[PDB]
Amino acid sequence: LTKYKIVFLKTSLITRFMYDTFDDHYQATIGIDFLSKTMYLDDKTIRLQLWDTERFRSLIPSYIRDSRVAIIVYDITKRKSFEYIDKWIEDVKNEENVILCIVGNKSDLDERQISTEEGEKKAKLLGAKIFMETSTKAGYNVKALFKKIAKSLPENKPGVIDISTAE
Amino acid sequence: MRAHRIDTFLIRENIKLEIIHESNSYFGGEHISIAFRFKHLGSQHELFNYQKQMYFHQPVTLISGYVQISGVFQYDSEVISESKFKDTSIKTLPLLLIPQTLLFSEISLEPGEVRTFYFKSTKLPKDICPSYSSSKVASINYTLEVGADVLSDDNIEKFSNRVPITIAPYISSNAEQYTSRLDKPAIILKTGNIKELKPRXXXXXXXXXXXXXXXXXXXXXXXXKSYSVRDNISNLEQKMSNLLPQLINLQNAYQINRNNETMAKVSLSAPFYKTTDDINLVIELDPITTPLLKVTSLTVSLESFEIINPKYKTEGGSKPKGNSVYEKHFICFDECKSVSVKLLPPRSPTNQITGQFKTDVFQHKWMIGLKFVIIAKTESITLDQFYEDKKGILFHSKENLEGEEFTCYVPIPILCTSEDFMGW
Amino acid sequence: MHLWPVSPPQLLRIPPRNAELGEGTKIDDCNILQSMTLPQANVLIMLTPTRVLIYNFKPMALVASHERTMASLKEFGDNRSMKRSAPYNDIIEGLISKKDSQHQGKLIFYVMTDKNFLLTYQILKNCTNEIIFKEYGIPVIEPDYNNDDDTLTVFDKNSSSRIIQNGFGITKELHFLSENIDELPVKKLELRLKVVLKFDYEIIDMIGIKTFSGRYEEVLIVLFPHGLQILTISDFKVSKSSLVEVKKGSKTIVCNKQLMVLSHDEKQTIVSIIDIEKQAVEAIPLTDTPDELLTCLEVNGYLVVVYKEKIICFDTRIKKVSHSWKPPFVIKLCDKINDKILLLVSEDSVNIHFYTEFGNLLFATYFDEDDYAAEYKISDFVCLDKSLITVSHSGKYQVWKLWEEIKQTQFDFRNPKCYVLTNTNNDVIIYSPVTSSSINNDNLQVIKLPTKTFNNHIAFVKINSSLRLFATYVSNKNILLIHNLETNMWSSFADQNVLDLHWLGDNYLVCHMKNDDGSTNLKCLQIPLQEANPDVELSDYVMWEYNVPENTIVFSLHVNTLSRYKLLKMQPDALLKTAEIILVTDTQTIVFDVISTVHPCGLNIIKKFYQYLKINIPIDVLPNKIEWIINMKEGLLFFADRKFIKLGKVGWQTLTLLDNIEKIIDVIRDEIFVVQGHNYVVYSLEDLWDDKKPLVSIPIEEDLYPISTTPETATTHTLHCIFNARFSKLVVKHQIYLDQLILAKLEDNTDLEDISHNYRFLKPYKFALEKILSTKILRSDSLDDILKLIKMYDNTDPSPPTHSGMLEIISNCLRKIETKYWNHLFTNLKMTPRDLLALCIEENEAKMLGVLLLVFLNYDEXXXXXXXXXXXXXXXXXXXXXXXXXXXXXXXXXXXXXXXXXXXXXXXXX
Repeated sequence: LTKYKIVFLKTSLITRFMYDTFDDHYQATIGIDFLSKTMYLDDKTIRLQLWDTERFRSLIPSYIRDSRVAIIVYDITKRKSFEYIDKWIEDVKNEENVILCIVGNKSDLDERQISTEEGEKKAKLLGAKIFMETSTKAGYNVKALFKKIAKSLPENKPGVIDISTAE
Repeated sequence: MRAHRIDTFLIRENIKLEIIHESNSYFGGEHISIAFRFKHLGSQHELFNYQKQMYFHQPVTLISGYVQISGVFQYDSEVISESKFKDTSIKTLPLLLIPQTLLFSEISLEPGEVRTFYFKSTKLPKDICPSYSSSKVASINYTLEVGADVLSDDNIEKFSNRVPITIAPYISSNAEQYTSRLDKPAIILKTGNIKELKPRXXXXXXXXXXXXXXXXXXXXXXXXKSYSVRDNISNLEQKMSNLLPQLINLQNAYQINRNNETMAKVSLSAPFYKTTDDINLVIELDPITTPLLKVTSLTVSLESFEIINPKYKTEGGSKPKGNSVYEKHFICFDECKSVSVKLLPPRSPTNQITGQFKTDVFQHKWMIGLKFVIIAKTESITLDQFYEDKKGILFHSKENLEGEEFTCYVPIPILCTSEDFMGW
Repeated sequence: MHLWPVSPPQLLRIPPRNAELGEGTKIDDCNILQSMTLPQANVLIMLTPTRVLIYNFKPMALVASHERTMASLKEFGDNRSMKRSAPYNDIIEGLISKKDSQHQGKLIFYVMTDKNFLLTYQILKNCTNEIIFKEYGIPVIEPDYNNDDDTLTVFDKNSSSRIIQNGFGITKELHFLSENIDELPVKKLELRLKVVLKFDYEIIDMIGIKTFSGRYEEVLIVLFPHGLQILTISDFKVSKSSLVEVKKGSKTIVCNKQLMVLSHDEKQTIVSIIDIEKQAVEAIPLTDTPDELLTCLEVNGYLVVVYKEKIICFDTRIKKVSHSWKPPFVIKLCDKINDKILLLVSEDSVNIHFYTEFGNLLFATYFDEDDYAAEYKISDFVCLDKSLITVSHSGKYQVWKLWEEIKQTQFDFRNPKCYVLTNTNNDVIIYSPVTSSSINNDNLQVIKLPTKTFNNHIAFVKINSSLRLFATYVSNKNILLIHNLETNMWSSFADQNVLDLHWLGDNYLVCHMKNDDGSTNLKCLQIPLQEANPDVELSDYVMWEYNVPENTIVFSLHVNTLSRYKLLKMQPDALLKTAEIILVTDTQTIVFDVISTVHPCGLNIIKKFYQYLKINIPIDVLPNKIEWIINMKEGLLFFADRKFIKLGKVGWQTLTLLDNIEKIIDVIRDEIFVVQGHNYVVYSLEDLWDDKKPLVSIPIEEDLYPISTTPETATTHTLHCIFNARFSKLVVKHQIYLDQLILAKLEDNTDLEDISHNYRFLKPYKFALEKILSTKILRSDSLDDILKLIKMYDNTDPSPPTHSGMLEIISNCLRKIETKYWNHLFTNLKMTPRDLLALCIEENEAKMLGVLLLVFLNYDEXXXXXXXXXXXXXXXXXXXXXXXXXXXXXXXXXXXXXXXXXXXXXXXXX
């Protein structure tokens, strides 16, 4: 099947995507610098590839154009991780449409330094297609997040039977 | 299940033969691979016990063994013309026969010993006539007979058992099937290989040149993979001479109209299906049917049609009858907006509906027969006032109605399957 | 038991009102408040604010209505909700004691209007429960009369003498199943209003039942806000009436042979059990329950109280909340569609959820997925004959056709059990695991019974071991069918009254039969061979027979085929206990050991039956509620209504082992594979008998409810329903719990080198070691055990192996693991990246470098390592993982050069 490519931008979410479901698709082939895993969705087996996740990341701008998706994860406990989303959400467009994804981290960590409604409003303003909230400590929506990502990825006239009743 | 189709036979009281089929059905372009496993039911511990009648645990020697695959086309002369072919009415015709291939020579089996022989037949003809048995006027039957000799008693005893084998027609990458010729003398393949099994910088230069798609590059480098028919069958879902395109007039949705009056719209989940796939249909009838008519009942069915070639038809009148394999009835007295129906034909490793194929003398087709019952749409087609009184107006069912029996057939391709059932 | 949808629902809607509501204006309500079934008469009743509608259920078709006028609407108000005169047919302890009266009586059904009126509608129809069961195959009885009753017969417009649609449809007129039974017509009925009763207080709830005075009468228990009122009506005339004082009552319900009101006070939900002859009420406050009750439910003999947020199972005997569970959504409607599965409707009302009694999700329609009012909001639902009819306030309803799990051979220990579903269209789906092989079986086999009729009630379907025989029974026509699957050959035996069917291992049929001669029942044991030449009768196959005593009543029959056979200890013929038959009777339960001889190939021909014991099972353990029983060593272990109970002598004393067992998946070689509340637990029968800790216990998180298991591969298979308005499909998803099994075994302090040897051959075993190291280093856990376990793997070779397996496992776990844990892992792991590089160079395993190059750079603590790795990969290719790796490396290098080179690498290559 088609080989979807999804750049990520932490590293906890990639770890949680694996080590979660043992549903017969454990054998996730791993390439150089990117991790590929086949995902089950309504009898469909779609190969989702994560392109990348200090000392490096000067090349991931070249990865964005090849990547079908560009995930954004931000820490909800600090504003900087939330405010810096704009630079990268413009950069992805500067570098064909993509299925943009917005998500916070450490939601269940005192918490909620930024209101969830404010995050939703700003994501809608930036044009984000899907917004989900997850957590590193056994996230209850990371599976839902990846399911929504898989769903969002891509995948005549009637024939007139003019024959009349046998007369 | 067992992961393979295994048939077990008892040669003698102390020996068992297991015939293992690597696949349920073998396509026209592939070999026939079958494993014969001979095992001794005795135990080595009892081999030295000391009237005892320990003969059950004695080693047994088989001198000669053989396996042969044959195919026969059976038909009745009442409908098929015998006079132009080159027990009261059934007549047989040999299609193919693999010459008798020796399984082993002078094999000795000790107690508790298993010996496996893998027989691999030569490449079957691309236009092999597929196995066909869900019929009464014509049929094609392939049988594999395996036999050998045992010296259990003073007189050399001989064992020989025949097991049915299923053959499917070759399907190209783009759904092209060969018109299997039937009026031929015979086919004589080779004996077929048998193996007893054993118990237990050119590439660099090529890569350098290539460097000066990723998958394509890898393939090229490994050159210094869709060829199997099963792979083509599986990949068929991911698209859009004697060869004929089986998928030619695909259409997701069909519209049923009688005398230019619409009755219902039939929508298929997929343009084509396989022999082991559930046919999902959505019939929208109330919004589509004309206001003057009400479809009160609708029976859907999956039927197999035999179009006998006019050349090979005896003369002595009517359209072929549809041999139904599944039916589902619906009562639509109320304003039935739509009906979702799931025609699932029988699926089993030892029983699957034969695919769609064409032969020299007859053609096999699969169709969806929908029979409607149409009545005049009155204000209340079902209830008639019976008793009227203050505080209540009783109604009761109409005793008799009137309608017609319009019936139609929607063609639908159903090709052979790649997925193999693990076997009982 | 289980229920899955055959296909997306058939959409219909009720016809508009025939009569004119107003004198000049007409209002077609087309709004369905409630729907309810009357299986005793094969009629489905729908209610609307202005009219009642009565349909013939099985051939779905409207047959009658009432269409009340504006005068009645004003005088009595709009119809509010309808209730049925359900026949309890057992003891209540408050109203009826002798149940011998039972018998078919009047088909009465009441409707409470909007101003406290009871209309007491009556349906008269020339039908009986036995006749309905015979004709339509509806399982109604469990305590052709010409064509005069046929209605809605569609005759052809031309040649009217021929019928084109009598029932489902005429086939325009086989020896196995089958006088015009094929048509399955629609029978006429007469609805009529009988009497109106005036109540001066709001009818919060009501329940009507039938009793015996002597003559038959009806009793209506109606809950007013001030208490309860019991009205006795003989012939629709109000006989003596009794009043009992209950405060703030919410809903009446008859459960476990006792009537109980359910009120709601201080955040408490007092349950008031009522006894009317004694004129007393017993109050049982429940645990913390802030929200108000939504609806009470009686399932499996214990009450189920539903709230807007949670559902609690109240036990009637011990009188204490035994279980609580809340779903992700908030309940709107809740009702049991069968004896086990129940239907929950969320607040949105657009989707339904089949949940099991213990709260594990079975099936769900995930509508409202922003596919876009054209929305179908459910108001009620009725399930009967494997067909769920949901209804909406918009006047439209959906007719669903559902599958149904049917009990199989109860845990033949030799091989895994099969999971089979059956449909009202005489279709069977069979799923069986792969057993020994390491590849999971994803396919479902479809078996079509040999018949064009659609009134066949398949009461029994059993698959023998090796899946070479299929024994099914049609009760409404009393026909046994043996289907050889290997040859696909059917053989039918007519006039059989089998009450129970089991397989005693391969070719043996333990059949609990009913003999018409004197109504006595027997236990026969047939030996159905594959090939029957002369079409023999089922009688001649019998080789053993046991006449049940006349007075004793058999509650159930259980047949277990043992995996290991005990030696009889006396041509010895090696007699062994191959199986065991455990008959359960009200007076005494008999265990028949099946003494047999085992041939080397198999064919366990049985020689005799030995009555092991005649234990008088105490009533305290509810013998009538036993669902499975095994004669373990010197005792019986039986799965009671909700618990596993021991009875093993040592006076005979009982004991409760497990308290919240809802299902037993299957038993495979002394392992039970039970499903406890929200958990799938694998025991060992010896440990369960000794009351030891479970072998393993894994949670059930989602719709992945286990249906079968393959312990050798540590796999559990689950039936998933890919549902959608266009089409519906059934698929199998396999969850591998090998990692959890290894973790549990390690927690048991099991000596290492047995786990590795036990699971070495398993393909996911490597990945099983993964998901444990990664999880353990995450957070903080004792890492030494898993490190040693991984280290010994690949070291116990049959030249040194160089430990390729540990290298690959560690590389995969480390690369997928985040920064801030690499240093911790390298602290626990007595190795360094340089050591790993040296190890692969010694082994020349370029794949380790290919997968660990990213980790090598930006390590925990120029860049010629890339060129070296590329050269190594090239050499390996010369000596398509390597090729792909080399290609990826080259691409990465080219990208880096573009961003920054590759020419140097090319030159070095030459």
